[PDB]
Amino acid sequence: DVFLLALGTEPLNCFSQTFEDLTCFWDEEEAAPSGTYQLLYAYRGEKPRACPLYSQSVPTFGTRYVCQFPAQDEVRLFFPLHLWVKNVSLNQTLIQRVLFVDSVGLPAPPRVIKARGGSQPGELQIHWEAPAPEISDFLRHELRYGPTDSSNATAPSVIQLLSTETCCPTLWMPNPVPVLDQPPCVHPTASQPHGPAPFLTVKGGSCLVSGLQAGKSYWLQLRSQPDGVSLRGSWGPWSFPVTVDLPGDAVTIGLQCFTLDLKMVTCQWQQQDRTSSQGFFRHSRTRCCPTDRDPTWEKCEEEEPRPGSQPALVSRCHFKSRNDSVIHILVEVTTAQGAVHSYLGSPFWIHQAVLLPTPSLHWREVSSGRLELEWQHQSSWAAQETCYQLRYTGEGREDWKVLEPSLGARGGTLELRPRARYSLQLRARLNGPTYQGPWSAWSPPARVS
Amino acid sequence: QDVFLLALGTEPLNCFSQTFEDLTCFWDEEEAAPSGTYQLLYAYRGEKPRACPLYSQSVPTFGTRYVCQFPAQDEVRLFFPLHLWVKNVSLNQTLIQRVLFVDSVGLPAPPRVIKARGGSQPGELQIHWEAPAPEISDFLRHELRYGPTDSSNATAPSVIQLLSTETCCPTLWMPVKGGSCLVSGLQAGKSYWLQLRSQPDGVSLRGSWGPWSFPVTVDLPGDAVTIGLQCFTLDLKMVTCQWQQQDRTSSQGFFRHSRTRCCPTDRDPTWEKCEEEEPRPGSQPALVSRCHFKSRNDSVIHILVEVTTAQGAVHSYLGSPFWIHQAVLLPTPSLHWREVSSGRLELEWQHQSSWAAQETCYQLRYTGEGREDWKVLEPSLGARGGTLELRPRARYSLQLRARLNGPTYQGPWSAWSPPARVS
Amino acid sequence: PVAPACDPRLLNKLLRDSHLLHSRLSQCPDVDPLSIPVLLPAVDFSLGEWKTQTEQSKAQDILGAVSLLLEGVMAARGQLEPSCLSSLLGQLSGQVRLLLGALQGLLGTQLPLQGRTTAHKDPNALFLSLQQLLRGKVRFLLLVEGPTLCVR
Ligand SMILES: *[C@@H]1O[C@H](CO)[C@@H](O[C@@H]2O[C@H](CO)[C@@H](O[C@@H]3O[C@H](CO)[C@@H](O)[C@H](O)[C@@H]3O)[C@H](O)[C@H]2NC(C)=O)[C@H](O)[C@H]1NC(C)=O
Ligand SMILES: *[C@@H]1O[C@H](CO)[C@@H](O[C@@H]2O[C@H](CO)[C@@H](O[C@@H]3O[C@H](CO)[C@@H](O)[C@H](O)[C@@H]3O)[C@H](O)[C@H]2NC(C)=O)[C@H](O)[C@H]1NC(C)=O
Ligand SMILES: *[C@@H]1O[C@H](CO)[C@@H](O)[C@H](O)[C@H]1NC(C)=O
Ligand SMILES: *[C@@H]1O[C@H](CO)[C@@H](O)[C@H](O)[C@H]1NC(C)=O
Ligand SMILES: *[C@@H]1O[C@H](CO)[C@@H](O)[C@H](O)[C@H]1NC(C)=O
Ligand SMILES: *[C@@H]1O[C@H](CO)[C@@H](O)[C@H](O)[C@H]1NC(C)=O
Ligand SMILES: *[C@H]1O[C@H](CO)[C@@H](O)[C@H](O)[C@@H]1O
Ligand SMILES: *[C@H]1O[C@H](CO)[C@@H](O)[C@H](O)[C@@H]1O
Repeated sequence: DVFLLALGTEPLNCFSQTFEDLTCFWDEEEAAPSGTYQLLYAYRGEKPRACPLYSQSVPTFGTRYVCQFPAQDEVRLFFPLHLWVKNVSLNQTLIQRVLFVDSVGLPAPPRVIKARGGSQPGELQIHWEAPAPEISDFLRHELRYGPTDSSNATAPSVIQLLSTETCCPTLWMPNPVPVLDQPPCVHPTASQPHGPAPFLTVKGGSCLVSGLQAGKSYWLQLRSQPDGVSLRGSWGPWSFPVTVDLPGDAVTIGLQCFTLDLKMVTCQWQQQDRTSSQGFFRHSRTRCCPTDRDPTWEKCEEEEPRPGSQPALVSRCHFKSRNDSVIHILVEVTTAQGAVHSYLGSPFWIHQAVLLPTPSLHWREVSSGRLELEWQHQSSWAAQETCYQLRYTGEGREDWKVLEPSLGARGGTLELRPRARYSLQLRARLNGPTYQGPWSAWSPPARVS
Repeated sequence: QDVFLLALGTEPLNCFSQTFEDLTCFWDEEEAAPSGTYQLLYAYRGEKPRACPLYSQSVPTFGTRYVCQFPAQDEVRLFFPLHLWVKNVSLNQTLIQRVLFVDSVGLPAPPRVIKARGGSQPGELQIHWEAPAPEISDFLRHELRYGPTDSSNATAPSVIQLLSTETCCPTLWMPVKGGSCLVSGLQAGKSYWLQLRSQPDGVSLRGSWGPWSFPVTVDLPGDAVTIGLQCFTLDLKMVTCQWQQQDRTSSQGFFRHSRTRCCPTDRDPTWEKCEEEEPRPGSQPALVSRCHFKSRNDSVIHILVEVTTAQGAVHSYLGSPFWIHQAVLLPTPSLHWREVSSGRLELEWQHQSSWAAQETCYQLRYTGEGREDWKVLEPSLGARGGTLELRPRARYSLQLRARLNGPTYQGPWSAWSPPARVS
Repeated sequence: PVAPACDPRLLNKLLRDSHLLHSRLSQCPDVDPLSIPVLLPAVDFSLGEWKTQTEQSKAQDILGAVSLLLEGVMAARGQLEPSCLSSLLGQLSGQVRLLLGALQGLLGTQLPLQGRTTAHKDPNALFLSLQQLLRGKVRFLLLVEGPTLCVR
């Protein structure tokens, strides 16, 4: 309720919501018959005039009297307004106040709040339409959020919203009747809609809250205050709660994705009994305030040549890539009872995901028990800068010797007991600053000695 | 370009104004005529008509045009309707009629006295201009085009809008009203030409783009990495920098620092003189220069160096900017080692300068007796030396280097420690 | 402390609302001349005189221009019978009454005198005159001189 928030520390309180309307009220514990009160008003240099008062019973605070000012010309922002409350028969000014309407604004909370999981696990994209569009240029905004499973917690975690490269408090959001083919982050910019001749559109705002823990439901609330530069006022009431279910971090299913050739990306994730899953992907150039449309996704294609190997624990999938932008990925799992869940993978550049295949491990003994290590020359564009890693142990042993040479280095060298049995294994990552590839799968172990 | 060709537009009896205290109207005709045949009459709303003194010019391969500029004898009022009639005097017939608001036509002149310089960091272009007519200077928007002078012709010149930001100021007072703006992303070391033009802002005064200015050549300084500039600071109070020498040349360096990225001044940047080392004690060959000056920890540092040839020409080079914590020249570490067994040793550090040593990024290498095959390690941020292995009691030696990469600081690579025989 | 008119978003809002209100005149069925003419302010000015007039004179003249516009608009509303056109003129009176208060919040109350006047009869002149005054002397004053007025 709005009336509660306007009372403050004054005997007589008014508030304007659109800055072209006005209502004023005062409270007393007692009650009186009709005609016993008048809320006289006048702006500087006028004959006094009467507000069309009406009365309302509120036993919580006795009796409350309310008037609504004629919106035509009786509300003026920057001129001083005199207010007199008196019993007409007794004719004594019980309450007197002088008010500038620009200083008591109570803005309505945004309507048609829509929200969805953002670009990353824990991102929360909010899109809202502002009531009273003509004043939305002059408003601050505040957000609450808290988990559904924390009724005991006095933790709204209020946060204030302000303009950044990733937050847009106000935008002339594009289209009443959009089509999904529209490029991301399109808005009329300097070509603001010139009324109903182009599309007269919601004049809303949308931006991402960050840092939430993923994979569970949140309730959300939004409110506003005039920023006080030229229009001043107090915080308005909150909007009605809306609930958003964030996707979980794909790390919980062991999602791994990579490319071996800079043109095709392979993804894999685990599975559960009585469950099935499918994969998705997308690309986007830059972070910017999203449009209202839900993110587009494209299906991934299964690896299986029908091999019969049956590694039943994992699903593996592939799709052709591009290197113009960061890549996003998504995975959904379906239960036996038909329910579905969503998991969102961490974004990466393609060059941060290059998993060059297992290396051409090569070795040559300088002497019995001392050998150099190297690689059979191939894939020089990547092999020349990748970060090899290796381990080795003796016959039947489980004690590990380890080596990690410099970026793009040869296999280096190793030592061992002369003519004693040994074996080694290696893996690599494209860590040379030309690329940023992740750990590739280990090569097969080889009894190099 | 020429103003008449931009004015020509799409309507008979064209008009234009360059300062909104002037007005010129003209029209082109297919066939010439003797003098006195036509007259230009005008009248601001609610006034009796008067005549404009015309004159004529030949049009290249198109004919002849009659032109009048509104005489200085009367004032030009902007937001005030103006009627224009051109009369055939022999017939007293109106040939073209137009209704005009002086604020509705405009071709603002390009800014005169353009000057430009190398910016604060490589690839930046400083631009300074004085308004050609200062009263309207705030009611205008400008756009900028530039291209390389070699005419390599990979592409036609790019154009950007000069919108007001923290860095670019379409309007400023200067000790004469004008503006300044900073443009970035240009290719360093190569010379550029520059052009500017402006249009009325479309809210108070309305019109279109005026003519481009004359091209001004700007010699952007090169990125100093091409001459091997490297600067470092052992401690916050002093900065040392060095750059590669050239045989037939002499050179000197200078420095500057700032807290902010405001619109730049008219006057050239006031560098502070860096001071050289003792040369003869330092290096008789002097294959690479060196310089030092006192520093601070409150600001970003910019450094510029210049070189002169034995022929007498001069070239300038601009170094990359850095925060002081990105430039910490931590000295060589106190490398420490201890063998857990013969041929297997842990590595650590002799405790000192913990305020920096506790988070720095060590790096090391080692090899055996008479060998040139390098073993390497790279542990985590602030880590101890870790461990290494070798043949029992065999000869080995090691060396290390470090950078202050722990997110408490952002320092660059320091020089290597001396190689030391540990086995 | 700081005057309300010194926020540029306020002037931009005034301009947008004025141009929206002017365009809306095309929608309602018909417009006919006012039976008795209406007095509107002197919006015309030359850049030659504007650069030499004293700042106090500019403020004193612009306040009177807005006041005379308001007086004309109130007379027009008094003359016209209840209809859509009268509602549009009321809504425009709202714009003018906002503008006058915004200007008084910065320039202070200073004794205005009338300039030259034109007794218009087309009801479109009031929207047009408001828009001309807003684009002209108002924004001219608030941009050329503004930063020196707004501090204290
Ligand atoms: C972006 O990704 C594409 C592929 O997704 C990369 O294209 C690759 O470019 C290299 C170098 O040009 C190609 O190698 C060359 O192949 C030709 C035969 O087509 C051969 O004659 C050359 O000697 C050389 O080996 C490679 O084939 C090509 N890959 C594909 C799948 O077309 C591209 O380099 C990446 N970056 C950019 C900036 O495009
Ligand atoms: C900006 O740089 C100055 C140096 O130019 C920093 O001054 C540093 O101030 C601290 C105390 O505030 C000094 O710490 C002292 O160090 C001695 C050993 O040198 C120790 O025995 C004392 O107990 C005390 O810890 C420090 O020496 C001094 N210089 C350096 C290089 O750290 C100043 O701190 C810097 N700015 C800020 C905001 O820290
Ligand atoms: C009403 O109160 C006013 C203010 O004190 C006083 O001047 C006036 O005489 C009283 N009576 C009437 C009838 O106005
Ligand atoms: C109860 O409080 C705990 C904090 O100790 C919180 O983690 C939990 O979600 C709350 N549960 C409910 C139902 O309020
Ligand atoms: C030309 O004709 C107009 C009427 O169309 C008339 O008013 C005007 O006086 C004539 N010109 C002269 C010089 O008399
Ligand atoms: C080619 O160079 C000339 C200057 O010699 C220039 O006028 C022209 O625009 C250039 N064309 C392209 C496509 O760069
Ligand atoms: C490769 O894999 C290891 C885990 O085995 C990661 O911790 C590391 O960051 C890299 O991605
Ligand atoms: C230290 O020095 C190396 C070159 O030897 C750089 O590539 C590295 O980025 C760091 O600045």
